[PDB]
Amino acid sequence: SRPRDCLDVLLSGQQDDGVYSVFPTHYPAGFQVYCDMRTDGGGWTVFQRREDGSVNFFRGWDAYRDGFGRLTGEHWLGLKRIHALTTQAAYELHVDLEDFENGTAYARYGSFGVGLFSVDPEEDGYPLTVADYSGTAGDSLLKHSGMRFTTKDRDSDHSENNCAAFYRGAWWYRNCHTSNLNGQYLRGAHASYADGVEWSSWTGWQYSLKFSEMKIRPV
Amino acid sequence: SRPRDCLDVLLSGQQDDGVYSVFPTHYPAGFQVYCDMRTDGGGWTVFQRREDGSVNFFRGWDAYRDGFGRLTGEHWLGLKRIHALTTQAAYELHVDLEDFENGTAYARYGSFGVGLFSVDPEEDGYPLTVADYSGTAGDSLLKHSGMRFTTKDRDSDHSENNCAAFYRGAWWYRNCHTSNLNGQYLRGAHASYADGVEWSSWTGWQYSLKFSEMKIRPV
Amino acid sequence: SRPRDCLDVLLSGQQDDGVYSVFPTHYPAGFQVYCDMRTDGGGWTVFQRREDGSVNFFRGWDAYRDGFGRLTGEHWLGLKRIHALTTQAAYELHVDLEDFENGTAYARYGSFGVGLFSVDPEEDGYPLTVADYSGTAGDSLLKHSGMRFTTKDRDSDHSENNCAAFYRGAWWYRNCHTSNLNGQYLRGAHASYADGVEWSSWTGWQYSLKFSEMKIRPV
Amino acid sequence: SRPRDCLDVLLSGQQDDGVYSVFPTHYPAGFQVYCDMRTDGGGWTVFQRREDGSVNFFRGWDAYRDGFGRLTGEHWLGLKRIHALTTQAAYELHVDLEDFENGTAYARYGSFGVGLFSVDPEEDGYPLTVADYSGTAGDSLLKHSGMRFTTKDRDSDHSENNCAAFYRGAWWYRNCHTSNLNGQYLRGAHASYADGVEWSSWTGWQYSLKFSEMKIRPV
Ligand SMILES: *[C@@H]1O[C@H](CO)[C@@H](O)[C@H](O[C@@H]2O[C@@H](C)[C@@H](O)[C@@H](O)[C@@H]2O)[C@H]1NC(C)=O
Ligand SMILES: *[C@@H]1O[C@H](CO)[C@@H](O)[C@H](O[C@@H]2O[C@@H](C)[C@@H](O)[C@@H](O)[C@@H]2O)[C@H]1NC(C)=O
Ligand SMILES: *[C@@H]1O[C@H](CO)[C@@H](O)[C@H](O[C@@H]2O[C@@H](C)[C@@H](O)[C@@H](O)[C@@H]2O)[C@H]1NC(C)=O
Ligand SMILES: *[C@@H]1O[C@H](CO)[C@@H](O)[C@H](O[C@@H]2O[C@@H](C)[C@@H](O)[C@@H](O)[C@@H]2O)[C@H]1NC(C)=O
Ligand SMILES: CC(=O)N[C@@H]1[C@@H](O)[C@H](O)[C@@H](CO)O[C@H]1O
Ligand SMILES: CC(=O)N[C@@H]1[C@@H](O)[C@H](O)[C@@H](CO)O[C@H]1O
Ligand SMILES: CC(=O)N[C@@H]1[C@@H](O)[C@H](O)[C@@H](CO)O[C@H]1O
Ligand SMILES: CC(=O)N[C@@H]1[C@@H](O)[C@H](O)[C@@H](CO)O[C@H]1O
Ligand SMILES: [Ca+2]
Ligand SMILES: [Ca+2]
Ligand SMILES: [Ca+2]
Ligand SMILES: [Ca+2]
Repeated sequence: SRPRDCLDVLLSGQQDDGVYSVFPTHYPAGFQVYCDMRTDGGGWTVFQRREDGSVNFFRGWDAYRDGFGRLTGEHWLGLKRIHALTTQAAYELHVDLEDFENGTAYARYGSFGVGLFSVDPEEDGYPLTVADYSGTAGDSLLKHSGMRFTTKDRDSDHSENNCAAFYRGAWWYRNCHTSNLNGQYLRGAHASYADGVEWSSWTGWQYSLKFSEMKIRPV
Repeated sequence: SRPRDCLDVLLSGQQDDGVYSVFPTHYPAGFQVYCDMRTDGGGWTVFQRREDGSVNFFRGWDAYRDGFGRLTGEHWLGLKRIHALTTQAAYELHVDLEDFENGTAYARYGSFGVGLFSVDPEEDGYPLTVADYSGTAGDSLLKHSGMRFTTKDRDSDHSENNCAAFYRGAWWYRNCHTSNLNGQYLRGAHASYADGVEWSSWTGWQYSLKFSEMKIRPV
Repeated sequence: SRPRDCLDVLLSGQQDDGVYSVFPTHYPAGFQVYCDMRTDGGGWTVFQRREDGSVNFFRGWDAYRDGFGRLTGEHWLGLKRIHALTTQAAYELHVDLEDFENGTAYARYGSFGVGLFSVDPEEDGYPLTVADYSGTAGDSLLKHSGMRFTTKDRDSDHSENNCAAFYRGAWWYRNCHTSNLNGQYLRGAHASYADGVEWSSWTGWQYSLKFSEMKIRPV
Repeated sequence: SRPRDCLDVLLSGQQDDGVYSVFPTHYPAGFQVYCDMRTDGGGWTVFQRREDGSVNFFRGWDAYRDGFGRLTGEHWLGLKRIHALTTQAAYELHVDLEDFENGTAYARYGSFGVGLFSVDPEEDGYPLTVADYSGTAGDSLLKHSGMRFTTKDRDSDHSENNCAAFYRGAWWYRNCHTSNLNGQYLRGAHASYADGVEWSSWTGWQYSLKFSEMKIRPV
């Protein structure tokens, strides 16, 4: 009756993809999420989806903290929810990607968390833990490990300017990125540099992907 | 001991209309509501009542989010509470209406929700889900399906101006309305256009109804 | 283990006056209170105490909502806590009073609540329910029944000016008062009109009492 | 499954130092802490650590209320968390100290709390309860007993100026201190007066200690 994530939902006998209530250890009010019950046996809690450019992702700090969009479409679950999920157990991250020629690729990370040891994860900038790459998309996240989350209105990156402003996104920017999945929905090849839905190791710095899904499952 | 709504209250053996504590899945602190234990077998959770013009309904965003008035009289339960109720199960909506000549009518909607898949229902504007009309008042809500909630100080409608300002209410306005049950208590026929307690399919756009009650029950 | 008030604390076998954790129905985090386990068999939850003038009571809205002072001395528990207590069951109010000549008196009210049916008790001004006087101090509260709570920075009274500013207190003021137990600690007879710790039916409008305690118990 | 502190964690069979979830009586959402399972049998909940000067401690009121830094390194758990822990039972305080010549000392206090009887511990300034010194570092805290917590942006001390501003820290300042463990990480002997990580009874007023840990355990 109180699953902590989509894997508890699956193991309780819910096999269909869709929206479910989950109740993280330190977020006992709980909230709804999209559960992927198909990928590698299922039990994945979605926290990011791009598929059509219907939702504005060029949002400030409060929106990235609290979440935006709809669970059934393009959304960002919110860093306060991603923190509550990833601190309650050891999670892996799965990233699904699709181009406009219906090509697909994925990146799996054996460890993933946000603000794991932060007393105030919001003040500390929800810093990224990520390690142990495998898959077909190539690694575009390991260089972001240890970076705080940066938005157009709150700069915690390693750049003289604001990486989020410059690359029209919100991410764990260093100086600045190898991945930008919260970037502008520019729809494939673009002249502007690295400011779309980029996964540089698969499609480079001038190709805005059609589809992205970021999702977590206990190791 | 922890009913989720007025139907749980009724099925627990409370048969009297009145104020009860309910505890929605994602609002575990709970809150008090007015329960209608008579209509079509009872178990209806009230979220809106007009009966006398004693309460100001021309209120801003925060008041429509948090609720106002009194459970025993004219009130609005608050969109944060209506969201918590309608996302925890599939609800139907019942609307009771009365004119100043003691005529009555009702509208039943087989599905009703507010912000059903919204990650942040407040930021997303508590959008309306409504379908499957039946009853005697005629349908004045189906055209509002998919619209965000608009107040005098927060415009999310499909109009060049603010529908809430123009029609002195707060509603899931398109451009602008077929219903306005949070409109001014103008007391029957009025010269001003559509800015009273209107249900256009029953009494048209220049008749402010005497009584309205909006209430929900699990399908 | 989760008493809802000081009467649950007493009936659980705690017989000593002092500070205890209580957990009201709609405030499940709970909070600490002073329990009077002596008066008329005990089980009284204190929400107001004056005894020495050590604490400033001439405070604004936020302080009267959230509480101030110390449970072991002069304090105001806070209208958000008094609301959570008095809406969860039917309470009686006991008021103990002492003058500077060690005279004592009390007022008992068979029913007492704050914001009982208010959807947003804070927006609605935590209105007073009180009835059924008995005791030795005389009735100085029944005329306040139905009034909202007024502070120096938030006027909801029936006066052309601010009763809280004028009588240097915070109360369910009409125009303006018969009681002012949150008034200035002026220490007995005073020239200034009605701006001390007044209980007019016992000591009139120019006598600031030495001691007051307001406390509640389920009927 | 719901330990209230690190002693419950230890007695449940967790013997390793590290980060654990705890759930104080009036903070049922819970939070993570560093548990010291070694000192005097173990079961100590850490709330302060200095070890390297990597974290800025010269922070304002909100940061001292909410916490900052990382549980695995330098941090301050936050006065709202320290209040929730120390009001739920009778705690003792242990302070470990180390100089830059690898000398160590400790101070044990048989009673310790923050805002113990405060209705609003934040408004009341999270006042210190401390008594019953023993150990090797000497007593540098008893003179602070009864003082409110003071930061650069919120002065509650007994000084004509702001003790936190003057001594570049945050503490239960009187006029001004015998201890300053949230002071500047100045690294040993310094010319500036008393504005480093000072424990005056061990190393005087011009020696910024290398290491400090403040931690609590039920008496
Ligand atoms: C990519 O997959 C989608 C969804 O499964 C397909 O609809 C696309 O097929 C193309 O578009 C459809 C509507 C139809 O015209 C078909 O003949 C096309 O091949 C598919 N391919 C591309 C290039 O988008
Ligand atoms: C509508 O119903 C109400 C409530 O049941 C009635 O009180 C009204 O009756 C009218 O008003 C009462 C006070 C009395 O004068 C009676 O003779 C009237 O018919 C009733 N009718 C209307 C038109 O409001
Ligand atoms: C009122 O009661 C208090 C507390 O029980 C007493 O202390 C007072 O007694 C008076 O003050 C004490 C200190 C002592 O001087 C005694 O002889 C006095 O009678 C008591 N009376 C008054 C008038 O305050
Ligand atoms: C203090 O303790 C630390 C940690 O246990 C030691 O590393 C220090 O030893 C000194 O530094 C190391 C790196 C090595 O050079 C050794 O030979 C030194 O004695 C130790 N001493 C001091 C003075 O910091
Ligand atoms: C999108 C992005 O961060 N791109 C480049 C990075 O590849 C490059 O190595 C660096 C050199 O300074 O400049 C960054 O802006
Ligand atoms: C109250 C309301 O929305 N009324 C009218 C609507 O019936 C009409 O079809 C439309 C034409 O533009 O103009 C709206 O303002
Ligand atoms: C303290 C207080 O409210 N006193 C008086 C009240 O007794 C009096 O009847 C009234 C007449 O207008 O004026 C009020 O101010
Ligand atoms: C750091 C600190 O508080 N030091 C001194 C204190 O030792 C001294 O007794 C006092 C005299 O006024 O002045 C304080 O500032
Ligand atoms: Ca920068
Ligand atoms: Ca508009
Ligand atoms: Ca007034
Ligand atoms: Ca000062």
